[PDB]
Amino acid sequence: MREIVHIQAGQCGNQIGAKFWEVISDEHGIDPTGSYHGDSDLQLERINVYYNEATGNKYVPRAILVDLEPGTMDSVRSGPFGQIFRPDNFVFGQSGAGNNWAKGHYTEGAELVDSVLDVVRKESESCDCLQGFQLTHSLGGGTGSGMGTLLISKIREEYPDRIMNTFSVMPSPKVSDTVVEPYNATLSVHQLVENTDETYCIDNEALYDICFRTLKLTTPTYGDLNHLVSATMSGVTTCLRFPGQLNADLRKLAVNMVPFPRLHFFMPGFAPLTSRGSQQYRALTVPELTQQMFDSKNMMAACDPRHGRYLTVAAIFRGRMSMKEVDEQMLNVQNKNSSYFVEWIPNNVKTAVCDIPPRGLKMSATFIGNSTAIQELFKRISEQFTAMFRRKAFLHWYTGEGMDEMEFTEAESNMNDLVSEYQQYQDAT
Amino acid sequence: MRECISIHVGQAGVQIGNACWELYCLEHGIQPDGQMPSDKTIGGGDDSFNTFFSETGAGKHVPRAVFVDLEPTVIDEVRTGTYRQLFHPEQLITGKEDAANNYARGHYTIGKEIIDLVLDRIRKLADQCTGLQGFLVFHSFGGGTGSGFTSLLMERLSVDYGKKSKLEFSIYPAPQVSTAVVEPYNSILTTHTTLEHSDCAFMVDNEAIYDICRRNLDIERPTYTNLNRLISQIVSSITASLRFDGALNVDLTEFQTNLVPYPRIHFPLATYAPVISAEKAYHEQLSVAEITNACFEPANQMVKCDPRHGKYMACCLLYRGDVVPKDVNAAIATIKTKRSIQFVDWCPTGFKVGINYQPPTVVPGGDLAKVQRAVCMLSNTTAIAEAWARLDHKFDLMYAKRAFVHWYVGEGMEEGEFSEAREDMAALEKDYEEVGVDSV
Amino acid sequence: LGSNSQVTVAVRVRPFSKREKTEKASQVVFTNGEEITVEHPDMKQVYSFIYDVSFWSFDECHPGYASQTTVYETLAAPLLDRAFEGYNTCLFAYGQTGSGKSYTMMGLNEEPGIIPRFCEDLFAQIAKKQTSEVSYHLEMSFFEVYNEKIHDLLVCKGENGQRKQPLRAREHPVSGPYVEGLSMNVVSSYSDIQSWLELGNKQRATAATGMNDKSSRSHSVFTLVMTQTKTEVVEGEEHDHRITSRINLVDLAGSERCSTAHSSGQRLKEGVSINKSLLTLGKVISALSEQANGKRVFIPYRESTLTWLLKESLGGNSKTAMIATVSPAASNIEETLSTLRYATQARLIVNIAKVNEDMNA
Ligand SMILES: CC(=O)O[C@H]1C(=O)[C@@]2(C)[C@H]([C@H](OC(=O)c3ccccc3)[C@]3(O)C[C@H](OC(=O)[C@H](O)[C@@H](NC(=O)c4ccccc4)c4ccccc4)C(C)=C1C3(C)C)[C@]1(OC(C)=O)CO[C@@H]1C[C@@H]2O
Ligand SMILES: Nc1nc2c(ncn2[C@@H]2O[C@H](COP(=O)(O)OP(=O)(O)OP(=O)(O)O)[C@@H](O)[C@H]2O)c(=O)[nH]1
Ligand SMILES: Nc1nc2c(ncn2[C@@H]2O[C@H](COP(=O)(O)OP(=O)(O)O)[C@@H](O)[C@H]2O)c(=O)[nH]1
Ligand SMILES: Nc1ncnc2c1ncn2[C@@H]1O[C@H](COP(=O)(O)OP(=O)(O)O)[C@@H](O)[C@H]1O
Ligand SMILES: [Mg+2]
Ligand SMILES: [Mg+2]
Repeated sequence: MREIVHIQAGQCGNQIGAKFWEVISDEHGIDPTGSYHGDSDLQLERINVYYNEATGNKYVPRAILVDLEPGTMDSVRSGPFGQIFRPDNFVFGQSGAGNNWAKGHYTEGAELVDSVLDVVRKESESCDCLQGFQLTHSLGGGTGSGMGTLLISKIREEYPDRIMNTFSVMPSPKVSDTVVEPYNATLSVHQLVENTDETYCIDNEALYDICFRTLKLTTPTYGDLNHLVSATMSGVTTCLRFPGQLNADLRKLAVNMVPFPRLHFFMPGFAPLTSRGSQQYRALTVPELTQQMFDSKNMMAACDPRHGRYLTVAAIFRGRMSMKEVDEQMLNVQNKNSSYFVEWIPNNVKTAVCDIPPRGLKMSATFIGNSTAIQELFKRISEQFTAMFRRKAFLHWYTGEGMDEMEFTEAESNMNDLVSEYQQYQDAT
Repeated sequence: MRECISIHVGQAGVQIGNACWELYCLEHGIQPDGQMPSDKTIGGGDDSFNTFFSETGAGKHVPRAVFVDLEPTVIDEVRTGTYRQLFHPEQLITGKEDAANNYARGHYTIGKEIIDLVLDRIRKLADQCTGLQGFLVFHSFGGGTGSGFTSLLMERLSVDYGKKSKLEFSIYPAPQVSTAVVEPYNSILTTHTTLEHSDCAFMVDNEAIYDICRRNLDIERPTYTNLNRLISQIVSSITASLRFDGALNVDLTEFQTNLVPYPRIHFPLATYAPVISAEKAYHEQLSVAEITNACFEPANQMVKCDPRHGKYMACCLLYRGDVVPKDVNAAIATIKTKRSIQFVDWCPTGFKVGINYQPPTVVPGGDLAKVQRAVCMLSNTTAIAEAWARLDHKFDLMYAKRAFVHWYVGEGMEEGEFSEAREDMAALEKDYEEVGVDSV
Repeated sequence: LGSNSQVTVAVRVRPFSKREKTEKASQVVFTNGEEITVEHPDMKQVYSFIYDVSFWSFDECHPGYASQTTVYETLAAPLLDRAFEGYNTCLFAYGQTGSGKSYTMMGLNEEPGIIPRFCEDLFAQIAKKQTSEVSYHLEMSFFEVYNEKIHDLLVCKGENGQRKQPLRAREHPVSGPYVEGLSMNVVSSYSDIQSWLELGNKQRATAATGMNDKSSRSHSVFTLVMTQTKTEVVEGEEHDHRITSRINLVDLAGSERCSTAHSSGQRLKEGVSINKSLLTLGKVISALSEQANGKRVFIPYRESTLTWLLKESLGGNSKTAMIATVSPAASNIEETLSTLRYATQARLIVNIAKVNEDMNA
């Protein structure tokens, strides 16, 4: 069957992974110790999309962590859902990259990528078939960006015909999660545009605004941001793990959302989000979801879609529902806001449906969107890059660890060319 | 013992097949367990007819259906549902590597690993035949399996068998509604490949059936169960004369004749008029003069193409129930005297007829009503060209920037093939234009 | 950003093949002079195409028989002349498997193409200018693309079951893209150039297919960097002026319909890899043709490595020739039409070739 191989490169990847496991398990019924404790049968049928069997109806996860520092691994081990992992998949080191891509792609990562790829081989060759990988990393660092990009490169050199989907976090515009962001982000985009099949863009400010505006949370921890991110990671694979009327694997979304290869950077979204008090006043029907999904607030990409045009959009629903409603609603959404879509893609929407909904919502959904509004996110990075490269503000720490000055100009040119590729269609022809 | 072989390819095919075999089972009394309490109850009988079903010494009647697919999310609902003790376990699921909604994967790369098994199964279901009559594919344009696997299968079956009917059902893509943004490519390609090998292709369109279910049965929130039940009633109406006693019986070789004039123009449209709930089951007489005049209404077709934008070219009307052959002739006559229904000057007849005595069944907890008589009309008309042109225009808007072509190329497809399919499908539009110019 | 220029295009028909004679194939191509015409066998429609140059090799007896010693003096000689004038030059092929695009450039041992004649005219024309005022220097390179991976052709592999060193590309800020680890060897006499080309032809990947028994399943590029140091008016030491030039000769591969030319395994994979490379270059030509019409258009070179290492040749600073090899077969009719279509779409490209000299004084 189809089998996803998870990887967690860095602190953000590890936290999102833990929350996602703590999301998929309560969906399939697995407990922290590894045993099955459920009510239905459709859970154990397609459990091999993420899990493996050990001995006694125990179910261990197919997660492969990596982190140059030792703290996050111990945090994930001593946590609630830590006794279920495979301890030999913990592949860490010491002396972290130090917010330096150079110290996470050439010098330190070169010593441990071999071990991580050994675990990847061991876990993949066990599988009957293979549908792709699923990484989680955060631009703005050296472990995540560097190590994950190197791993994507080596996998796509080894296993090319599969999907190296990754739910990358991008840096926020206003606040700076780290000082030297544009170098690492531009280099990661240089090493991702040409070595991927799909990719998702998450931003922290959009999630803060989602937490403050819809969910009405005044003190959101990182766990809430992550709990708002594992949702769509479930929604993507809901049509593999569960049955439905209209199925859609990752490859179907890839064929239908990436018209040209480089333009695979997307905007995710969840549908039914509301406060613990304003849930008894809202109607849990389909058009409320469809207008809560296309709004410029739910999108985690920190880029308003109204400033561009949706090249493609994809909607994975989960619930007992009527397909007439979904199809007619997408048609009228295309007809109303026609200027925010294209004309040379006649139908610019993909639908997909499951039948086994989430743990407590009778009707859930998930949204993906390729729009030209994401060129702003890279325009910003390139402007910062020029401002900090025109007189070499922080560059000497990258050269000393084995790099040169030409890779930077290469990454800048590629990012700008991609911005131009999106801007060619941002303008009505 | 004359036999027809059903083949179902994809999610839509399997769902229509489930809805079809539910209807067959509730008709003959043959049950999910394969056992029929009709031969061993009164003292004899042939109720489970061996044209679509089979027989085993233990009373188990295994049907004649492969239910092909390349994703186990669908067939496992059969294998772990109600109708698991009925079919043959050789359902030919792959379990691996869905086509991802391209034609090149389900014709070159993943299809070739699976087609030989399906052909062997068809041969094994056709060697115990003392002379079959034809095949029936249930494929869906707007996919990888329905577009590519059907092409490969009708290409291989035009080599081994050859002189046998290879009819098909097809979910025609709606012009506005669609659940895929890569469907026109596959549609034109399949119409390039499933043209010189097939005989007739009955088309349907989910939008028109949504509209009629809204307008007549008063459902505002329909799902594909109710759609597939209508299509199941249609495929029962077109497969009853072999399966039941009648007066003016139609065989499967008679669709190729009275409906496919030219060897390429074989894209007709189905219609089933008495779609009325139990509430409207009363207040209506439901005679032939009402039915046959409803089947020709533009707002009761199954494709979203207005018949008034073109001339009718052929029609096959197949009835069920208490039909006395004078209301049928009178209905055809008063339909001929109308100025809207416009025929061409080389087919004045255009009114094939078929009658049968067994009324239609009804599924419990369903949507339709118990009507003593039913009708199913299949029309070959010249309006379809417009719809084709729409898809063709889409092909010209998306191919002119080489969109999505790497995906089809990555599975070995050769862009020249796309241009060839385009030029082939344009000549068919020119043919639909030729068959409207009246004789000099 | 100097002088304007236009892309040269030339067409070449091959004679019948064995597979075509066995199948009783007709002649669906004819010349009305300098033009080209195609008649579909069913007699439903005609097409005509006009180019700057046309050739003919259907039979040795017709008039206007353009042979190997003719296509050179019609197409390649201007490239060498403009190279001596300073400009850069490219000549690249296009066509279908079996069309004759590794016969017009490389040739046979008794029917040389452009490559074994270009670098001979070079030396026949340099001997007339071997005086002490202009001193020449020539470096060569010969590289290959296979399964979207770069490889070097003139390198002695170590003894092992698999030794084909993968290499990488890199973008230079000023000049343009280029290859790393490139064996930019030196050449002084034809006796070395012929030997290097022999080693290359041996190392280039080959296999048998239905449409060609000796099919080349890789994209080959042959680069010559020429530099002439010259003396001019100066206040001190002489020999300070320098004129540089690059000469690229590019042999591409064919679409290779995987059904007719039946094959499975590695051959199918490199054929689809070859297909993707051919699929981006048509997009690039369609995007560069729309530059002259006045529309804003993106020119994607990065979707394939061949276009990535040939940005300077399509656009950039290089006078470029396109040799389109076609077939007269009636079965291979749509692919020939596609080749001619891309040719007439490639004529409209306008590039800016500038004399490139660094005084260094
Ligand atoms: C009656 C009812 O509606 O209870 C809801 C509820 O009130 C709300 C607040 C739930 C609640 O969601 C949150 O509290 C929340 C907090 C921060 C960030 C994001 C969410 C809920 O926690 C979420 C939870 O839903 C789930 O459990 C889903 O399965 C969700 N599960 C988890 O993520 C999860 C994580 C850790 C442990 C257990 C479950 C999920 C979503 C997608 C895919 C898989 C699982 C349920 C029923 C509710 C509560 C509990 C209040 C909502 O959940 C989601 C993911 O949308 C928020 O909006 C929906 C519906 C309601 O607004
Ligand atoms: N009538 C009807 N049509 C359906 C049904 N389910 C899906 N479809 C149609 O199927 C099309 C896309 O799915 P398919 O073409 O069937 O895809 P497939 O044949 O399952 O092949 P895959 O790509 O592997 O999914 C859509 O355009 C739908 O209109 C159904 O239950 N009934
Ligand atoms: N969105 C999100 N971001 C996080 C989370 N946890 C940490 N981060 C951010 O991730 C950024 C990068 O950290 P990281 O690259 O892992 O540090 P490293 O270990 O030195 O490589 C930090 O600046 C944090 O602010 C999380 O749960 N969600
Ligand atoms: N002008 C020509 N005259 C005679 N034979 C030719 C001519 N052009 C090509 N051929 C024949 O065609 C073949 C060359 O095709 P080729 O270019 O090698 O295919 P590909 O480029 O697809 O590898 C050779 O076998 C050669 O004999
Ligand atoms: Mg499917
Ligand atoms: Mg060749």
